[PDB]
Amino acid sequence: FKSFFPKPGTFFLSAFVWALIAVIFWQAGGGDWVARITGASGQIPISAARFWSLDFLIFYAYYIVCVGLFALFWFIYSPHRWQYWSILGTALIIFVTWFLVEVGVAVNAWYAPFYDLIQTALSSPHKVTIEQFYREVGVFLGIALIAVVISVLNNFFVSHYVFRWRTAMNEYYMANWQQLRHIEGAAQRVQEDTMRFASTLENMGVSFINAIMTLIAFLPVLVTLSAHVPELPIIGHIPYGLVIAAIVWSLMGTGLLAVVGIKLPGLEFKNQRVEAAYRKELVYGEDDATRATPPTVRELFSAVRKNYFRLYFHYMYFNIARILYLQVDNVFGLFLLFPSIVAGTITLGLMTQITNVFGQVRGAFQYLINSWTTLVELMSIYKRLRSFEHELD
Amino acid sequence: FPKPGTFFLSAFVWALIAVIFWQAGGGDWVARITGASGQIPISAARFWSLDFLIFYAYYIVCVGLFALFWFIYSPHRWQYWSILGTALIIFVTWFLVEVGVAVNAWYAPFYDLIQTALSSPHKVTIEQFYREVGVFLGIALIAVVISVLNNFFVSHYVFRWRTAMNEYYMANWQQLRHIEGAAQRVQEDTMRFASTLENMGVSFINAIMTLIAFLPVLVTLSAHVPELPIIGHIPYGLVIAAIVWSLMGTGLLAVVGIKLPGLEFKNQRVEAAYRKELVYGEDDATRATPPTVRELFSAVRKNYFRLYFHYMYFNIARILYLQVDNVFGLFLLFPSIVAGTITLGLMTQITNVFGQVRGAFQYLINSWTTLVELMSIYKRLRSFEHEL
Amino acid sequence: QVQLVESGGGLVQAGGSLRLSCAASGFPVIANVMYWYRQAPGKEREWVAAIDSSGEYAYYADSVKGRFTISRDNAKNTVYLQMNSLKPEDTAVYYCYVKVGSHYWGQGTQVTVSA
Amino acid sequence: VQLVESGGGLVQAGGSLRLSCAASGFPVIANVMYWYRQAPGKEREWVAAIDSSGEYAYYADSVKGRFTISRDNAKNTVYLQMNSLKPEDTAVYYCYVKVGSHYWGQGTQVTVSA
Repeated sequence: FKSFFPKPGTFFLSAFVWALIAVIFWQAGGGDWVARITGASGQIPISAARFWSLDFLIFYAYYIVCVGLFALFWFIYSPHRWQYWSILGTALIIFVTWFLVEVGVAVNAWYAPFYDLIQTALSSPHKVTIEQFYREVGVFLGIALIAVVISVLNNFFVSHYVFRWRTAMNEYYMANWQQLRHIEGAAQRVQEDTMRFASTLENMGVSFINAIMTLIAFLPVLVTLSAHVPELPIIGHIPYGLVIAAIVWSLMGTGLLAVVGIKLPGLEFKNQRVEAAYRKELVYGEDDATRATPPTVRELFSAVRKNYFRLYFHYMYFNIARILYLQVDNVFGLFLLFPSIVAGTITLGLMTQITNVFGQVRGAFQYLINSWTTLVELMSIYKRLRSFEHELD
Repeated sequence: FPKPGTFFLSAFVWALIAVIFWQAGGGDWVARITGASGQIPISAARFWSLDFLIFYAYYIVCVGLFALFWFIYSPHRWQYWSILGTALIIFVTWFLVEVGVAVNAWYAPFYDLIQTALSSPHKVTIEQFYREVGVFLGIALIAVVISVLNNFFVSHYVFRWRTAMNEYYMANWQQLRHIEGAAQRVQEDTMRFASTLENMGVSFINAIMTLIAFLPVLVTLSAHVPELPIIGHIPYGLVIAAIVWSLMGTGLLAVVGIKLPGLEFKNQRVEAAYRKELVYGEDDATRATPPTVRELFSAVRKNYFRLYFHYMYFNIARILYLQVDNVFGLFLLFPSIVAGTITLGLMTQITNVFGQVRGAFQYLINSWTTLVELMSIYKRLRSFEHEL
Repeated sequence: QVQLVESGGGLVQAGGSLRLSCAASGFPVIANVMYWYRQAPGKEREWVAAIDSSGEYAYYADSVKGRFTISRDNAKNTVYLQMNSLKPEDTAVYYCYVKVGSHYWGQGTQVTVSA
Repeated sequence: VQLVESGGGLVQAGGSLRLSCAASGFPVIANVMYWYRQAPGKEREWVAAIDSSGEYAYYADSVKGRFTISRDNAKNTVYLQMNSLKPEDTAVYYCYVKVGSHYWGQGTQVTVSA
């Protein structure tokens, strides 16, 4: 952290404070003054002309200004070698993640008129000419193409950024090689754990930020779509029933998976430990010629076997929970809309848009849990690096 | 695995013979002598009744004959895990494919009902919407159960593989201790090889089964799509266009990504050289000289930057293909939507078939993520055992 | 059981306002959500508005948002629909719907609007 | 292209009939001919479609296996032989082509009484 970023304990807290201040100045009483003096209107299109409209251009300028002020403050406070990759690069990565979230929002918004047109066409044969079906696709290819470009550039920057992190660590570690040569495993912390830590931490930060942005972006969409769903099944009418039910279902699924999966990281760590002990005994037997006796290896492999079998048994409960949640899903977004379908309050486009919102929020949570899967590995790498650097400090 | 070179070839020959016999007069003859009709339901009640029961019995009989032949030919200690266990894994993969087929078939009446309900308000009572869901859950629960059992058995099966060769390597430890890195090859590479090979075999078999299962479903759905958008009428146009699009995407990805495995291998080579120099510098003073480490890390820099550049082209191809495939299924159906030949249910079923077939073709490309690792692990194990 | 009588006939000039009623008789409807539908001449029935039991929450169709105002009075067991400036498109027959065990459709009322 | 359809009439239940779509304008040999029907007081429905050559015929899921559509590309006509007429198979039958623009023909009233 100290090798790549500026003073990190202050750095991340100041970044969060500045982000909160900027959000409170923008998404509140004073973020519309720029549009008032510029003439940004507010009726953004549904095609790919949103991303260079006056509102989006104004937001881009505001983000550039805020990041410039933050970067200037951190450049004058304490200059750093990698200050153009840790401060500006991270800001660019966050902005591109937000831009991809907004591209997804644009596609979700486009799903409504397209499926309204599909319903109109299927209502009566040859009521809708095929040309009106091409233009709609001509709209989607306008948006998706942008998501084709930026994302490709994003994966290009992130990787490079990640590699710089390694350099920032590596150029430090090999700068103290003489004072840090004696520590066991030094040949692996500098080589492998460096890239592993950098890549995993960067990916996890992106995952967390992406999930937060997806929720923030798709809560208002669900709130404004809930005006067409005046009755949930069984329970009847509930104020803001659609968004409340979606949030409750998502957090209930995540909490259920967490509760059934609290012992899984512990069992994973236990089996890793016993397998490491097996490897250590094998290493001793490599040259001692009397250590890896049949009784010792038999006992060690029995321990490995039972510690794997326990994990295989608990993952069965976790799989039951996860698969049941994923199969009850995909018919839950429609389950909430069944009374609206019956009563004819929503069209095909609104139904598809709501289902897409639910699916994208669920996918964000699943990607977050995918990160939580390798949380154990990242914690192991960080503890290894901290122990490795501890004696030198 | 008794004599794997002969074992796998004999398994494939027996599978081909059994498939040929079943997809012939024998398959209909069993139903005729049994009293089965091609009236397979759409609920979960299709996973029993004579139409599926006769196939279950036929699979049991054929696998039993194969297992008896291989038990009498050359007994092996893990014959109840390598012969019967693999057969069970293959059967469960086929069963999950058939569950997916059942769900795809259920998508048609459900969305026909949805279209009917949306046509006029309060034309379809809400009870008719519960029963349809009451059907889907009936299928889904089975996919919930079997899969959970599958991920169990597979796992145990994989571990048995690790035990098997670990009962052999450590049985020759005295004459195999001298090899460099034997600890890693006995402890670490064993799980990696077993798990990777089993996962790749399962993915390949699953892709083949998905294609075999969803080609007839897409052929019988092509009677309602009489005209493709631009090229006009083409006989069996829907299935031909889907196959061509899927294989064209797979070929584009596998042509833009021919140099990716080579660049990856170069990356592992330079990283290994870096780690080897660090190891030599561990218990030394003249090694890890700053010139040497600087040159090695410059090589690492270049070899990672080349891969980062080529993956940009590969990612352009992959992302563009995915974005276009997000709407290609509907693009192929636009004239049918306009002319009113298909309903909402048929359109959704066709889109689902397209997605599943795309996943089937995509398994082959997705295996290339760890194909390099599996090949390296097998090379390491072969070199390790060869010196014995 | 529950019978819905709808007053407030139409035959009004374009660009005006009109109040529609759904006086309900029979079983109490204090704890139900009442819908207002419309049927265009030679077309299918369309959703127009929906009102909760308390009357606090009102939902409107995407084509009549900001012009129609649905309110509830749980003293005469009635739901009212106030219609602001009316386009010629709003020339239909308005129905009132409430589900109490079974569906309940009221008799339609002409709201004929001439441009 | 002006599609003139002359196959209408009154047929009792469980009978057979033949409908024609004799064209008169631009020659339609490279076009897929469509046969639609409109039920009394309902929306138009797809019934059949035939390729350029009378080889590939597509039928609606409700009239599959009963109606038979064929081509006669020497008189520029498409024929629909409809048999096993259920009482629900009463409608006005239309013939459709697309030659630059959509061309519909005057419908023939097919009536069946149970």
